[PDB]
Amino acid sequence: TNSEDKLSKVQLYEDLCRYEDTLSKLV
Amino acid sequence: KEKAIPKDQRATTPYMTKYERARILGTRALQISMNAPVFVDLEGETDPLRIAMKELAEKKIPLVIRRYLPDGSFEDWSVEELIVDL
Amino acid sequence: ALLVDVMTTQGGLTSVTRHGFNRSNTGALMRCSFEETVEILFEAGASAELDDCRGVSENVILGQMAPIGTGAFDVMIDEESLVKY
Amino acid sequence: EFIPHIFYSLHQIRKDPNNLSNQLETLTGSIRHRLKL
Amino acid sequence: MDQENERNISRLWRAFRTVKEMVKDRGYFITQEEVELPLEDFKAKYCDSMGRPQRKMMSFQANPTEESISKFPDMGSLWVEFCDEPSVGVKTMKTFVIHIQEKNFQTGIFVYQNNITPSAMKLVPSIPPATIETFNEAALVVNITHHELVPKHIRLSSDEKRELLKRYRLKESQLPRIQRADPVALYLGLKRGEVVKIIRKSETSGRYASYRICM
Amino acid sequence: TRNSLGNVIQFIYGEDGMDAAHIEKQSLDTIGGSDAAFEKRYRVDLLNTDHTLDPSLLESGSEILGDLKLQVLLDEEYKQLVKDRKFLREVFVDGEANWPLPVNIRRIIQNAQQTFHIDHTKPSDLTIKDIVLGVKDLQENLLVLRGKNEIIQNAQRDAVTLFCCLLRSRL
Repeated sequence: TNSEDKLSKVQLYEDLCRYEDTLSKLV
Repeated sequence: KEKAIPKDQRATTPYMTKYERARILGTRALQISMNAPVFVDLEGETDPLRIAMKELAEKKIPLVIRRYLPDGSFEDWSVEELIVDL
Repeated sequence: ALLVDVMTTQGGLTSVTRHGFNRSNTGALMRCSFEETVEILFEAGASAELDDCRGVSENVILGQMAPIGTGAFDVMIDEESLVKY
Repeated sequence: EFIPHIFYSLHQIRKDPNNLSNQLETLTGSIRHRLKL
Repeated sequence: MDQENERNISRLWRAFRTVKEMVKDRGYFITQEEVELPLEDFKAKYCDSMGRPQRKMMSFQANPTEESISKFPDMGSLWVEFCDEPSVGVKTMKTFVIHIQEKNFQTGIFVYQNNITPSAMKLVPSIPPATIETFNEAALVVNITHHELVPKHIRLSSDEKRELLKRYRLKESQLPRIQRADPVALYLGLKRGEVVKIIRKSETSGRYASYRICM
Repeated sequence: TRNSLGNVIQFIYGEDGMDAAHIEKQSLDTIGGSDAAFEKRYRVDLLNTDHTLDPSLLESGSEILGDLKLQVLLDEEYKQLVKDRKFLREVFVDGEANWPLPVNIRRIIQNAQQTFHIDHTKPSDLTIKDIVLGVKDLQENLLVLRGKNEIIQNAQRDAVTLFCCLLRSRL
């Protein structure tokens, strides 16, 4: 359960997240 | 006791036929109508058949079906582990 | 397909009459049920024939529960689940 | 690999919007495929 | 060259080909070229200067393949012999029986033209464990197994019979049965108590496998 | 299927073990038609311009082209279809296509199209691997006989042969 918490801690996870969000907006 | 098949070597269908369903419902309705204890939370029902269906819905009927192979052996299946279509 | 398989299962053509089915190996009461009653009874007596009481007609004559559909299995009580409650 | 394919498809989007709607829809579907994987 | 001569020659050639097909189907080793021998070579070899068919030189011995021996270790060599006389006498049958016995052959095929005297066939079952089977010539012209309505039958070994009997949990008196005089049973040479499998087409499943026992 | 004495009349009821009221008329599309129509309808080739998939149909249509494993899978599928055509023409020598069988696949597909509001004007997100493996697994999960020795396996495959043929024909 703590694994996902650690993954969310590093910036590039948020980076892929809002990149996906931006392409969602574009599509 | 030689006839009984071990649980691992059971080769019959895991679904329950319409005949088995009708027999089970009839037996349970008779037992309920003869003042047997009810295993579910009765809510305003006064018909033994409907309470039998209700008990079947939560899979709480404590009965076992014995299936006879043609040679004479048999296979035992609990009502809890039989899949009933709806 | 079922009718044809029944008619030609003994290695030869068995007609649907007394000569084909009432001369088979089935139970005495089953065979005497139709069209040759008394003679079949006489022959069964003279040959000391044993009936097994498993067909539908033998369980209809004796007023019992034939193994037909709902009667093909037995209902038994499971003690483990009953105690578990 | 999805990174160079995303780059390239991005560039023929930004170079040729005058392509008919068929190409735009297909190419956007391709990018959605690459980011899905 | 009267027409009856070549008519009889052609029918005899047909019977020879059918007998070769039967021997091949019983599990023995027969080449495809020998089955498809054209009638010209047949006339060249098995006819004299006058065109009379020399049946006596057609007798031959066949041996089982590797596969048949593996499936049936008890299977042995077979001999087939033709008879020239219109009716088979007692002495001819005795000579054939003695020849088979001294060759120590497990089974033999004796093809006769028109009739056999009762005293001749008195000697048929007198040589155990050898088996003597007769085939009238007029009934071997056309191969029965090549019809459209005849499905394909296969013979089963003792192990396969036991495995089927256990798996279906049966006693041999409950399976469907097939007689001895049944033409396909004579073709395959099934004895008493042998199980034959049948493969058939079906509108509902494509292919279907049945079983029968020789009674 | 037996009788009171225990003698077997049929080794399976109906040769496929199906209820008589769960059977409807369906057409096998592989039997009929000329070889050209069959080739056009069922053959897909990722290396020849003649028989390629239009990239506007598949979402990943651009990248898949030129691959090697995909064409091997498609070749196996086409060989299976050819063998099915040969067998089906062996069985029904009259060449008729409509036979009774279980499950109306056409209505299931129509319900899938109606329920999900599928728009044909957009690319689909399917994968050739997924389609082939899914069809094969669904064939693997059709059961009438549940024995364990080889005899019951052969009997069960013989039972489900024709239905598997129709299922391959439609999907």
